[PDB]
Formats: sequence, structure tokens, C-alpha cells
Amino acid sequence: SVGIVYGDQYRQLCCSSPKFGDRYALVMDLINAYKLIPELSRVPPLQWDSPSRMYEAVTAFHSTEYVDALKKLQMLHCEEKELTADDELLMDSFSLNYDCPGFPSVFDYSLAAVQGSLAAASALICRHCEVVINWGGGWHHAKRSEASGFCYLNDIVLAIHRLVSSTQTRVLYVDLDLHHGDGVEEAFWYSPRVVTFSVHHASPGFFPGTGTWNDNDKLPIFLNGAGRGRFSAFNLPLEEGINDLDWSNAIGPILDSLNIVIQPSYVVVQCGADCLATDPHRIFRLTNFYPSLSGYLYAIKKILSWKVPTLILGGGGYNFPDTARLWTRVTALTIEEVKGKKMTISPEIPEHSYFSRYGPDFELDIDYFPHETLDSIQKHHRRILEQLRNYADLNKLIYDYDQVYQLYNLTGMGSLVPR
Amino acid sequence: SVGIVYGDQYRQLCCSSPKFGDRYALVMDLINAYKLIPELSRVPPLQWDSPSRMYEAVTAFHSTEYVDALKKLQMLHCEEKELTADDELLMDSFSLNYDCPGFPSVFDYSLAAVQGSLAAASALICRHCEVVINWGGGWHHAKRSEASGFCYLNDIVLAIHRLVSSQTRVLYVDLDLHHGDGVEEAFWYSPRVVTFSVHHASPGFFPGTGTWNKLPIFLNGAGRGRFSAFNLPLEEGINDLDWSNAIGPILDSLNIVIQPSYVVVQCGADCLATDPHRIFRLTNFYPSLSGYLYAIKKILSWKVPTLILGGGGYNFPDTARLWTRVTALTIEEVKGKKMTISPEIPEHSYFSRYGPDFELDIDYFPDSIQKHHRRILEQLRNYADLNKLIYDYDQVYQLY
Amino acid sequence: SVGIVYGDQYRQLCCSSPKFGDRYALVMDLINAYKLIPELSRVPPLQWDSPSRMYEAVTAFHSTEYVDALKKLQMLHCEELTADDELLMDSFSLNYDCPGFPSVFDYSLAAVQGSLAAASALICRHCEVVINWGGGWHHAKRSEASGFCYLNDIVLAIHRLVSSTQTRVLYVDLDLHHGDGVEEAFWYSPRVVTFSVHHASPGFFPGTGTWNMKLPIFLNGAGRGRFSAFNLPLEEGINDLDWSNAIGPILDSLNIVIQPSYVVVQCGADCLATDPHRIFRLTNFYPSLSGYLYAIKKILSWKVPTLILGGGGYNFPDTARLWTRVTALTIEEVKGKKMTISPEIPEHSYFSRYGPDFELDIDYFPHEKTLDSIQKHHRRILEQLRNYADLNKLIYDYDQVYQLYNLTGMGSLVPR
Amino acid sequence: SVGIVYGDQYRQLCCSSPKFGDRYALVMDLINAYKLIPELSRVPPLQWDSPSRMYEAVTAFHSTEYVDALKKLQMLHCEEKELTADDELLMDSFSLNYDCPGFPSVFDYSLAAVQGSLAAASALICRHCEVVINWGGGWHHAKRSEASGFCYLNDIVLAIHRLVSSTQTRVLYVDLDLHHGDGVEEAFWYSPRVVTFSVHHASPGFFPGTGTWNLPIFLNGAGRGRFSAFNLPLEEGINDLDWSNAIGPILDSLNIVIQPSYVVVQCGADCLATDPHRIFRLTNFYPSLSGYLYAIKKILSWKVPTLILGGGGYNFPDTARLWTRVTALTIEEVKGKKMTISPEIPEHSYFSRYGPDFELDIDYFPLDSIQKHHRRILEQLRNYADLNKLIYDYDQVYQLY
Ligand SMILES: O=C(NO)c1cccc(-c2cn(CSc3ccccc3)nn2)c1
Ligand SMILES: O=C(NO)c1cccc(-c2cn(CSc3ccccc3)nn2)c1
Ligand SMILES: O=C(NO)c1cccc(-c2cn(CSc3ccccc3)nn2)c1
Ligand SMILES: O=C(NO)c1cccc(-c2cn(CSc3ccccc3)nn2)c1
Ligand SMILES: [K+]
Ligand SMILES: [K+]
Ligand SMILES: [K+]
Ligand SMILES: [K+]
Ligand SMILES: [K+]
Ligand SMILES: [K+]
Ligand SMILES: [K+]
Ligand SMILES: [K+]
Ligand SMILES: [Zn+2]
Ligand SMILES: [Zn+2]
Ligand SMILES: [Zn+2]
Ligand SMILES: [Zn+2]
Repeated sequence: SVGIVYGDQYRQLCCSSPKFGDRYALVMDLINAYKLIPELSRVPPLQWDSPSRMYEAVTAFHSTEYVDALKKLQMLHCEEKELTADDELLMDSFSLNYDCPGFPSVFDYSLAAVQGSLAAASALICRHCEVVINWGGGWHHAKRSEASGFCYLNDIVLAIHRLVSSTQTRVLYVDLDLHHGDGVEEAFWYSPRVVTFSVHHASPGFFPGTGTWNDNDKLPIFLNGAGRGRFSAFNLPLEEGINDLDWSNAIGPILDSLNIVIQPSYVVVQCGADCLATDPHRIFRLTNFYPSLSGYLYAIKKILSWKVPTLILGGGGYNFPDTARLWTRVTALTIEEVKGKKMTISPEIPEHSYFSRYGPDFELDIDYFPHETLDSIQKHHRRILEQLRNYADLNKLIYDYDQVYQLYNLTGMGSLVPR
Repeated sequence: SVGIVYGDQYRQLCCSSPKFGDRYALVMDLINAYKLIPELSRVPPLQWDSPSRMYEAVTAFHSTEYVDALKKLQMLHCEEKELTADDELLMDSFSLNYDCPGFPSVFDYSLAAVQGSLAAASALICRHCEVVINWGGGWHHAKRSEASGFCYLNDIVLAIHRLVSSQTRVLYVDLDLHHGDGVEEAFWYSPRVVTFSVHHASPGFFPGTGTWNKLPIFLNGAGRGRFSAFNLPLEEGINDLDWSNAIGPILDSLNIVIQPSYVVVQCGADCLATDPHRIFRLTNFYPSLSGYLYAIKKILSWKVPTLILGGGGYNFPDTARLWTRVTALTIEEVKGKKMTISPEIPEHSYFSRYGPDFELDIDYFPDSIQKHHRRILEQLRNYADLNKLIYDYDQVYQLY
Repeated sequence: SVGIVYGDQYRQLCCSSPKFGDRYALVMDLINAYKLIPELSRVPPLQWDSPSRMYEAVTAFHSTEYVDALKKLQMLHCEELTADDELLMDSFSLNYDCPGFPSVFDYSLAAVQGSLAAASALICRHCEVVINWGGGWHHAKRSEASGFCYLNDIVLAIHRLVSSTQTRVLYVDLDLHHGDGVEEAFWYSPRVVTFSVHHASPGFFPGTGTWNMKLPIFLNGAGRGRFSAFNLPLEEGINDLDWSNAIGPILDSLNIVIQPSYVVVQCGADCLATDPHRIFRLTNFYPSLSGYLYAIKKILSWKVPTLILGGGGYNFPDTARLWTRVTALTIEEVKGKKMTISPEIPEHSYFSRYGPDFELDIDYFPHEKTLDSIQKHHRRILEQLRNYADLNKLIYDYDQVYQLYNLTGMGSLVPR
Repeated sequence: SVGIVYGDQYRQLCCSSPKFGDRYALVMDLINAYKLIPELSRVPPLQWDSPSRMYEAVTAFHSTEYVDALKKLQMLHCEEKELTADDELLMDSFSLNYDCPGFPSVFDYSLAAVQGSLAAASALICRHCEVVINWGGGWHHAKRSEASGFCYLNDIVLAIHRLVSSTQTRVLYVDLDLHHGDGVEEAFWYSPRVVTFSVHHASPGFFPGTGTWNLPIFLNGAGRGRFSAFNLPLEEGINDLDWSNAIGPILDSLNIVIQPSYVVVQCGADCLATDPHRIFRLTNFYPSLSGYLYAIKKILSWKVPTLILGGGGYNFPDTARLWTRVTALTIEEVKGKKMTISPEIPEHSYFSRYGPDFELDIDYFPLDSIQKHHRRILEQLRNYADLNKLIYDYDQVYQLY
């Protein structure tokens, strides 16, 4: 069973923010227009039996004072009067400003993603679904008491906490967004049982600034967790311009090696679409092509081949029609891999009420033409495999050198694997 | 609303240089130890959506080749190998040497101050704050294609450029011991940015400008910027009261005549009597009254949106002592809210650096100007004539 | 007497082309709004007593087959072309930047009418200077339209001047572009000395007026006209002061050696810093002094009868701002009568075109060298002037040219 | 109309290089001697309103650093002194050496061909002309940042780029030169909307080395451009008839399947039997029918707006003889007006260069491999149409062979 989170009120709330507009509606209606919905189990967003129960769920990660302020922010925007000087100071102390402003539905909107991702986690735990998709979740930047990067509540952290607390259990978090998954990495910085791995662009002044090299008389180093969590936070920063094949070859062996050594009970994937070549960021050059294979589809197919219960989340993606094109192909691929059932998608966009948003071509492939020794990252592979070996030793896990070696030897790079 | 620039990454980068060490941490922790943080709105440093957007922002003033060299200098210092002869020549061509050497974070460090001061300007433009403080910025010596005086990127120029491009005039006031040459040069041809620096000048003293230039005279701008660059050089040894009487009437007449839309103040603390320069004898005393606090209170009385920046200051505990009082004064004047600072340094992480006395007061025992006033008043009349500005000449004469 | 060409029908025709729109109207109405018109003598455009007399006048330079085709082009646009018609027009470059429109012949002829009348007013001594802001079309060739120019009013005016009763004419071309049509017309003629200052670079219109690439050389005329065509190409970015210092000594030297009976000045405004070409950085400032006003003031100080023409200029309000100052300066220098121009644009029906500032100075902020000098061009040009004087058996007053250049310590550049 | 690029400055620049001498003047003076100029619309070379505009046009393909170096090379060759060691190294890094040395007009000469072919493309886009000829263009070997084979700037790539960006638009490029058209092929390697087709000699060690087997296989494009680059390499000694039958069905198949909006033809004359290469044996005969005239007549029969360019040709009078007949044929096919050309060269300034016989015909007395290439090319065209979701009659196309 492949699950997908949706509902009537859920759709309205996910489409109520000023930044993401109707993106969620385009995504779900394109999935529906390609007749995928009858193949999927609807997973209803979680609801609670009291305000105290909802508050207890959200403050499993976020501070009480931060949740109080976010609810007040919504109350204030639902009325006419402006904020007092002391209300402004309170909101500024939680970064509820700039890129994370208030709007009349800001609390309900943020809470909805939490409701959907917690429901998704519960459907994996009780083995009702082998995979669950939530295209309304994936907000990786929010911190315990701080909004960041259009993210107000961290549905990912709360979903992972539910998985890891169910009954040895380890979770592997994989972050494919253009940006570093800083909020999820920070929440589990001291926790060996949640291993985080983000691949992303990093460069001076590019948001959020972390996930890359860190005094004046020593070579830079990668921080990678602390305390009991030492060696448990992984990062691969990449330069701008990377294409499908080079991104696939960059993360593929690393993903396979993480699965071999960590042996996770659950995988959580953030699948932000802002690495597409047609995203207005224009930083990476990934596609949604499916023969010349989309880096995204290569990575998802590899993750699903492990047969580990998996949560697939959304995230960034600022070309709304092209984000829908990618996530529709991810959804079809998940059905095929899990159910063994061929899913044939017409190259022409089907009739539906958002059809006119797919112009001028009205085709499923994004409108991009890919075009092309010293840009390699073999020293990153070596650094990351040494970190994985250190993680295994610290946590008294089997490090199967022979299997990791043969994996890397498939591409002639077995010498990078440490013993 | 009074804003202040800080953040966790910002703090680590502002403390990553060899010359300034952990100064920014002492400053912000003393402000926090005196319970001033809850009175202030945190302004997060600006971040960009692509490398191209960052480059476009910095090269609004600096040349692309200089920005390229500064980034390569950081990369080269993150590897063990020595520089090649060709790379040494490249860095020399941009003065990335001597007092502006490379180190492993030199580009991220320099850019951080630009991110802070651009966010500060935007907070003023959108009216979120009436005043914004950035003690990580104020690097007034860097030029279009040249590092100078421990300054690599000119965050002040970029901030002012954002302000004027939002009829808009900016008044720039430079209180540092040293002449603010980079900012003056950037706006040498611009009448809408009036610059005014007070500083020590004497033969061989850095950077050499801001003073008399067959016979000698004062240069003061060019083209349509003629008469728009003001300077007051002072002899060594000046105390709070004489420095205050020197600058006070000039500040008041500049505001009256120019009517600025924004004021930008560089508040470098190397004029303190206890700075190792030991050139001027200013204090942080708040009843003699600190020359710094006199100037800031006067500027804030104008009720013009204002950016307050850092700069020099090489006695790090006494720089923190001064800038903590400047921050409290700004809260008082803008919000109308009394601030009571204990004369004893409160216990906190850096308490031991304030020994052996642990007081907030620094440990100190406290016709040339008339001519400069006549010259500056004449220059201001010439500036107003050239720019068709309305001003009661006998109202501004009586200030002096 | 300072004359200026205008009239009611003339204004309509000069404002009838697709490229230049109402520019001539803005120029003359700004001159009128500053109250300069009562100081000037109106010079009416020349009219003829028959079609044959008009045709004879135009074909003093242009070919009969080119004039015939230009007349037919207007006729056709007053009524599609046949394939033979299209071939005919293409053979004369009556296409691309020089297309047809319903008034193309009358429009082109009008500039000729104005500049011929201007020349006659100088010849009979009615005016000491005449201004024609509807003329100055320096690119047109004897059988070819070029660069928005269909008929060469400058060539026809110079021909009238030089054939009036040892007469030599000095032509000075200040336009951004090389004055190739005028230079070509008089290539074999020693009695018309042409001097153009301009931008030149690879691919920039029209391509001539620079090195011909043995090291490259400047071509400078041929036959009896050898050494009589002068050129100074300049790199982009030059400001008022550097342009003034570039051409000032060369102009003074040309006057000393040539001793012209008439000067003709093309004053195209596309060197302004605010022209959309954005190549040179000249201004109209008058205190840091406009290069144009510096050069006009110098030329008028010679006290030689002078024709001042327009030409390029694609920021129409800023072209009017410059040419209004040129007009006031000409009155001041010739009459000795102070002309005070208010910095605020006066009320008139084109007032709204001068926003958002509504001031007379162009809206530009000048800003800022050792290697960009052109002293070898000065040396080359003075050698050419010496060669011209020797070929034509004219006095070469070395002492005077030397003292001129030694005012800036550059007397060593002058050849013996 | 039929347009042709010329002008006095254009003529001077096109005649300023050491390799091609006054070839362009012979071509245009023979066309004029046969009284063809009144039948043709003159297309003036493009000029720009600033250096920045020129640079923007040229760097639509070429790198800024390469254009900077080519301009510097001209500057350096306009002075007396030798190059410094540092400047020699700079020029070497762009292959501005060997067969692409500097000379006093090298940048203005190279830019002139770009000016002409861009103006030719604009005349087709605005529909002033149905066909435009530029015998000063056709420099197919230059790359983004590399000079090659006497080519410094690629006027063909820049012209094709203007054509494809004008409105969906598809361009068919046909390269008849003795050499493989590698620079144009490479520029559009990833682009399905520009289909390139070169017929050429290829053999071990022969310039430039590409356009042939790479069990070896033909590379044919990449990405969305897979199957969009076509090549036909031919053995030395081939005659008019065998070359015509080799390419004739390929050309018709491409037009039927691609349905191009524009055709661009490179017509380098170094396949002539009398070219000093002496590799192929084509003629300019118009009764044995010139392979060049066969191909041009076929392409013009499609009634698609067409650009005809020059290229190689190192026997200058015989190149003029061929291109004069190409020009007369273009007028005939487009206008439907017969062009009678005397078999004897007319009197004109260059008459003495056509001795000792002074005739218009060049002075020349005139298998399983090709069938294998045809099967391969047909399979590639089927793959191209499938990948690009184009509809075509499989047997109507195969019938052509
Ligand atoms: O995706 C994110 N985090 O994972 C995230 C976090 C912070 C900021 C942004 C964001 C989005 N946009 C608008 S798209 C656009 C981008 C560049 C140019 C023009 C439009 N700008 N910044 C996204
Ligand atoms: O602040 C500045 N510009 O605004 C600036 C610019 C250039 C140089 C310096 C500087 C600082 N120090 C160390 S303090 C010290 C001073 C005197 C004796 C012993 C130590 N030495 N030179 C500061
Ligand atoms: O003045 C001339 N000869 O003396 C002359 C001759 C040929 C062409 C042109 C001309 C004018 N414009 C439009 S202005 C403009 C220029 C650059 C960018 C944007 C607008 N474009 N080309 C002027
Ligand atoms: O045409 C070309 N590319 O399309 C091209 C490209 C590279 C080189 C050459 C070239 C020309 N010549 C001299 S002719 C000759 C040929 C053989 C023997 C004697 C003289 N030699 N090589 C032409
Ligand atoms: K990521
Ligand atoms: K962890
Ligand atoms: K100062
Ligand atoms: K200034
Ligand atoms: K000129
Ligand atoms: K002459
Ligand atoms: K070929
Ligand atoms: K192709
Ligand atoms: Zn993102
Ligand atoms: Zn200082
Ligand atoms: Zn012009
Ligand atoms: Zn060839």
C-alpha cells in the first residue's frame, strides 16, 4: 500500500499562504488528472481530542513560548488593529518577520503540515502503508524557537520523533532540497539514532549558510554532530551547475553505503524541487526526465529498492507547474516500485482545471535543454566514508568493509573506502 | 523600534579575524549582560538566493576582479600549500597584503559585515526600525579595488548606496580616530551623500588624507559633488569637552542645511584615552560627558532614521564599555524609556576581561578650531548655493 | 546679425519623419520659451521658380537616377511595390534605416532648402552666423541613402559657399559618428578641408574615419585633395575636458594654416552622456564646461562667417537643452549681448517633456588616465597639415602653431 | 527577391587576409561581369550602435575571453614589435597560431563575415528576400573559444542562432564543403531544432578528423539533441553523378521529415576537381551535371527561405566560376526568369585571371559503402522522428532510396 496525505480542509489550508499560493493544488490535481489517485491509499491528516493534546504534540519539539507566539500572531492578523510596540518585539524575538511574516491563517497553515506528516508516520508504524507521500509537508528550516526560511513548524522533526520512539530503531533522513536541511540536522545533532544526510548548494552568503566547511592557523573541518551524536550528521555541499548524471553519481554510492552500515528501520526523504533547472533559483540543472534520467527519480528509485518503510515529503520548489511535473513522476515511480504495477504517463498534460498553467507546450517534461576533470568530489566521498566508519565504531555497529568496497568498486573507486 | 544586528553564524564570522579576535563577542555579551537585548529588535543579516545575486550586490561598489581575488585568497588560505609567485603578484595588485593579509575565512568574514549593514539599511527603509545598530560593521577604509587598513569590503558604502537609491539625501558622520577615506572617495562626485569625518591627522599618520593638501588647501569634492565632502582634523591630546565643542556646531548646521533623509554614523572607538593608539583622550563617562555620547544624543535628537556602526577600537573591553553605553543611550532617546546601568560590570562569560576594577567607566583620569569652523561654514554656504538649498544664513552662523 | 532657419511649413516637414519625430519642434520651442527668438534674424528656407531649377540645385551633388528614385519612393508611399520597384529602391539603399514614408522627398528636400538659404545669407553678409537645427545630414552619398540621411544638405551648402566670389571652407564635424558623406564628396578638392572627430571601433557605424589596415595608415584625400581630409577617432567614455583638449589645438591650428573664408560646423548631439548610444560623456553644462560650448566658442572667436548645423541626437529633450545653450552662446559671442538662461525650464507647450527635474542642465553626474592620451594623433595631424600647406603653396607659420601648442607644454609635437 | 551581401568596405575587409587574398573580389566581379547584379537585392552588412552591442552579438556563441584575445591579436599586429612570451602563451591557449595566425586586420576581417551573415538572416526573417547569398561567409570550423582551419569567428552558428530565435522554428543546415563542418555540428550538438548534415571527405590524418566512425559507431548528438547530427563521409575521387546520388535521397528525406522553417547551405568549393586538394572530382558543369548545382536546385525546389554561404575554395578563378553559376541558378529557380550565361568569360578587370582559355566551364575532362551509409542514416532519421514525436510516412521516405 502506497499512501498519500490529502483532504478537503487540508487542501484549503495548504493553499492559504502568501509564499506558496496554490502550489499544493496544482500538484494534487496533476496527480489526479493522470489517474494515479485510485492507486493510492488516502492518509487523513491527524486531528486531536483537545487543545492540550495538540499543544503537547507540537511542543514535543518546539518551545511553549514559541508556539504561544505563533498562535498570537495568527490572532493579531485576523483583526484590523496593528501590532503594539511590545507585540512587535515579541514577534522579532522568534524571527516571526521578514521571510516568515504573519498572515491570517499562519498557525493553522503551519499546523496542517504537522498533522499530515504525523499521520503519515503513524501509517508506516502500524504497517498500513509501505510508503507514504505528503506533498504538503517537508519544512526543514524551522527551529525549536525560531521561524526560518518560510518554515514555522518543523513537521519533519516531529514525524521522525514519532518514528524513532516507536518500538534498536534507527531512522535515516535524506534531504534532497537545494538548501541545507539545517533545522532537522540541529534537532538531532546529539542523537545517534537519527542519521541525517543533506546534499545541497553552499556558497558565501547563500541561505542558510551551514552544511559546509567551518580558526586562523588550521585547515577547515566539517562539524558532524556532538556528544553521543558525533559523526551522525552528514553533508555534501556542491557547486552550482550540476546536472542529473553528476548529482546521481555524487549521492548514489553514499546513500547505498548509509543503508548498509546504518541499517535503518525507517527512511524519511525531503524532496524539495528547487534543484530543477527551471526553478527561478537557477542554481542546479536537474530535470524530471524519464527515459538521461532525472537525478531525483534515480535517487528515489534507489531508496525504494532497499524495501525499508519510507516517508516522502515535499519542500522547496518555486516554479509551481514544474514542481507538479516532477512530483507527479515521483508519485508514479513510487507506485511502480512498491506495487510492481506499470504506470504509463502520457507526455501530453491531461485535461483538468489547471491545464492552462502548463503552457506553452502542455507537456510533462520540463522545458529545458541539457547541455555540456577538475570538478570531481572524490575527496568528499573519502571524507564521508571515513565519517561513516567513525560512526559505526562509536556506536558498536558492524562495518561491512567488503560490501562497501564492492559498491564503490562498481565504478572503479574502491580505493576510497576505509577499512 | 531600535534594531541591532546579530545571529549565531554572524557572531562566529565576526570573531574569525586575526586583528579583531573576539571583540564582537565581548561587545554583544556585555550588552546582553546589562539586560539590553529584550529592549531591542534583532535584525538578521541579509542572505541571497544565488551566487549571482550576492555578486551583483557587492559589485554595486567593488570591481568584479577585486571580488574574485578576495574569494581566491580565502580558497588559497584553506589549503596547506604556499602561494605561487603569480598569485602573490595578483594579491599585491589589490593590496591584499601587509595589514590586509589572507586567512581561512577572509572572504566570509568580510562579506558578513556587508550582510549585516545591508539588512540594517533595509530595516530603516521599510520603517520597521527608527535606528539600527551594527557593531560588526563600519569598515570605512576599503576602496573599489583595494583593501586598506584591515578593511576588505566597504559595508558602509554599500549600505549608503542602498539608502540613497530608495529627494533622498544621506548625511554620513565618521567619529573614528582615522579619516574615513574610502567612504569619502566613493561619494566624491555625489551631492546627495554628504560626508563629514573628524579625525587625527599628522605627517605619516594613517591614512594621510582628510587635511590640507604651491600653497595648501582643502579638497572637498568634485563635479556636481563640489563642497560635499567635509573634514575636521584635530591635534593629538583632545579631551571630551573640546572635541564636543569642536564637532557640535558643525553637526547642527549640517542637519539644518542638508535636511537629510537618513543619517549614517561610524562610531569607531579608537579615540578613547585608553585605546593603545593613545592619541585622543575621549571617555565613555555618563554623569565630563563622553564626546561619543554627546554626539550620538545630538544626532538622535534630530529624529531622522539613523544607522549606527562600529569601526576601530583596539582595547576590546573598553570598546565594549563604550558601545554598551551607546546602545543604552539609543534605547533611551528613541523609546523614551529610562535605562539604569549598574556601575559594576555584571557577572557573565567575559567578566574576567574587565579586571582588575570591573567598573563600567573606563580607567582614566581626565584658534585652530575657530579657523576650521569659519572654513567649514563657508564650505556649507557654497554647498547650499550650488545645490539650490534654502537656509537661514544667520541661523547657522549663530551656531558657532 | 545671427540668423536661424525656421518657418511654418518648414517646421511641419522637419517633424514628419518616423526616426526624428517632433525633435525639431522641441528644439525651436525651447529656444522660443527662453525668449531668444527676438534676438535672431529668421532665415526663410530657399524656394525655387520651377521644378527644373529645384532639380538642378539638388543634382549639383546627387545623381539624376538617385533623385528620380527618391521622388518615386515618396509617390509610391502616397498610394504595394512591384518586385522591379523593390529592386530599384534596394539599388539606392532606400531601405533598412532609410525606408520610405509619405513625405520622404519633401522632408529630405526641406533640409537642403534651409541650409542653402543659410549659405546665401552668409555670402551676402546679411548674417555673420546662421543656425539651421533642421539640417546637418552628413551621411548621404551622391547616389545612396545612409544612416537616416537621404539628401546631403551640408555638401550642397558648402558647394554654394566655396563657389562664391582662393575661397576655402573649413568643415568641422562634432557628431558621435564619422562624417563620411561630406568627406567623400570633397575627397579630391583642396578648397574644402574636412575635419571629423568621432567614435570608431569594429562594427560601429559607418566604419570609416580611422586606420586603414605594413603598419596601418590614415587615408586623407587624393589627387589635388591629398592631405585635405582630417580625422580624429576616439575611444568610448571621453568627458568634456578631455574632448575639449583633444580638438581645441587642432581647430586653432587648422584656422591658422587654412585661413578659411567660411566655417561649417555639424553639431550632432549624440555625444551627450545621456544620449541612448551611451558612448561619449559630454554635457551641456555652462559654469566643468560642455565640450560642445567650448568648441563653438573657440570657432566663433576667429570672426569667420560660420554656419552651425544640427545632426544626430536621440534624446530629444536633452538635444533641445544643448542646442538652446549653443544658440544663446552664439548670440552672446557675436552680438556681445549677455544672454542669461534660467536653470528652470520655462512654461511652454512641451514643458512636460523635461521631467522629472524640469531643469536646463542634463541629468548626469560626471565621475572618474595617463595611458589614454592621443599626443601621437596630434603629431600625425600636424604633419598632415604641414603636407597640405606645402602641396597647396600656403604659408606654414611654424612659430604661431608652436606657441599655440606650447601653451600646454606640447610645442615639441609641432613639425617644422 | 534574391539578396546578396556586398559593399565597398565589406569587399575591402573580405580581401584583407593572407590565406584568401582577393578571392571575394574575383567572385563578385565575375557575377557583375555576367550582368547578374541588377537581378539581385543588395543586403548591407549589419552594423551596431555601440561596442557593447557588437560584443553582445558575437558572444551569443563565442566566449568573452576569446573575443578579447582576437581583438588584442589585431592590436598587436598593428605595431612593429614582436609578441611577448606572455602574449604568445595567451594566443596559444585559443589556437590563434599555425593556420590561424594574426595579421593587421584579423579581427575586422573575421567580424565582417558575421556582419554579413547576420544581415542575411534578418532579411529572411522579415521576408524581404526568399533567398540570400553571402560569398564572404561560411566559416564553419571556429569553436566557442578556439580558432580552427582559417576560421576565427563562426558566422554560420551566429546566423542560425538568429534564425531559430525568431518565432516552433526548425533549421536544416547542409554543409557541402570538402571538410567536415565540425564547429556548426558541435554548437548545436544538444539542440533538436537545428538539424545538421555534412557530406565531406574523411580519412586518417585528414583535417579536421571528425564526421566519421568513432565495433565503431557514429556519434550523432546528445541529450535532447540525440540523432540530430548527420554525417556522410566519402572516399577520395568521387564524381558529380556518384556524389549527387549519394546525397540526393538524404536531402529529400530530411526535408520531408524535418519540415524546416529555414535552410542554411554552406557551399565551399574545395570539392572541385581543379581545387589544389585534388580529393573529389566535382565540376561546375550545367549541361554530367555539377553536384553542387544538383544539390542547390533540389534544396531551392522545397520553397523554404534559404541562406547560401561560401567557405573553402583555393582555386580562386574556379571558385568564382562555380559560385557565379550557383548565383544564376538561384535567380532562375526563385524568380522563374531564365538566366543565359555565355560559355566565354566576359571582359572585365580580372579577365586575365581566367586564362589561357577564358571559358566558364572549369578545365577538366571527367558502392556497397554508400548503400550501407543510406541504411544507417535512414535508421537515424527514424530515431530522430520518434524521439521528437514527429509524424512521417515510413515508406514514402524509404521509397526515396
Ligand atoms: O526553499 C527554501 N528552503 O529550503 C527557501 C528558503 C529561503 C528562501 C527561499 C526563497 C524562495 N524565493 C523565491 S523563488 C526565486 C529565487 C530566486 C530568484 C527569484 C525567485 N526566494 N527565496 C527558499
Ligand atoms: O582603526 C583603523 N582605521 O579606522 C586602523 C587602520 C590602520 C591601522 C590600525 C592599527 C591598529 N593597530 C593596533 S592598536 C595599537 C596602536 C598603537 C600601538 C600599539 C597598538 N595598529 N594599527 C587601525
Ligand atoms: O546619428 C547618426 N549618424 O550621424 C546615426 C547613424 C546611423 C544610426 C543611428 C542610430 C540611431 N539609433 C536610435 S538611438 C539608440 C542608439 C543606441 C541604443 C538605443 C537607441 N540607432 N541607430 C544614428
Ligand atoms: O577549407 C578548409 N576547411 O573547410 C580548410 C581547413 C584547413 C586547411 C585547409 C587548407 C588549405 N590549404 C591550401 S590549398 C592546397 C591543398 C593541397 C595542396 C596544395 C594546396 N591547405 N590546407 C583548408
Ligand atoms: K538538501
Ligand atoms: K544525528
Ligand atoms: K573619523
Ligand atoms: K559627497
Ligand atoms: K563627427
Ligand atoms: K577635401
Ligand atoms: K562538408
Ligand atoms: K543538432
Ligand atoms: Zn529549498
Ligand atoms: Zn580607526
Ligand atoms: Zn550621429
Ligand atoms: Zn574546406
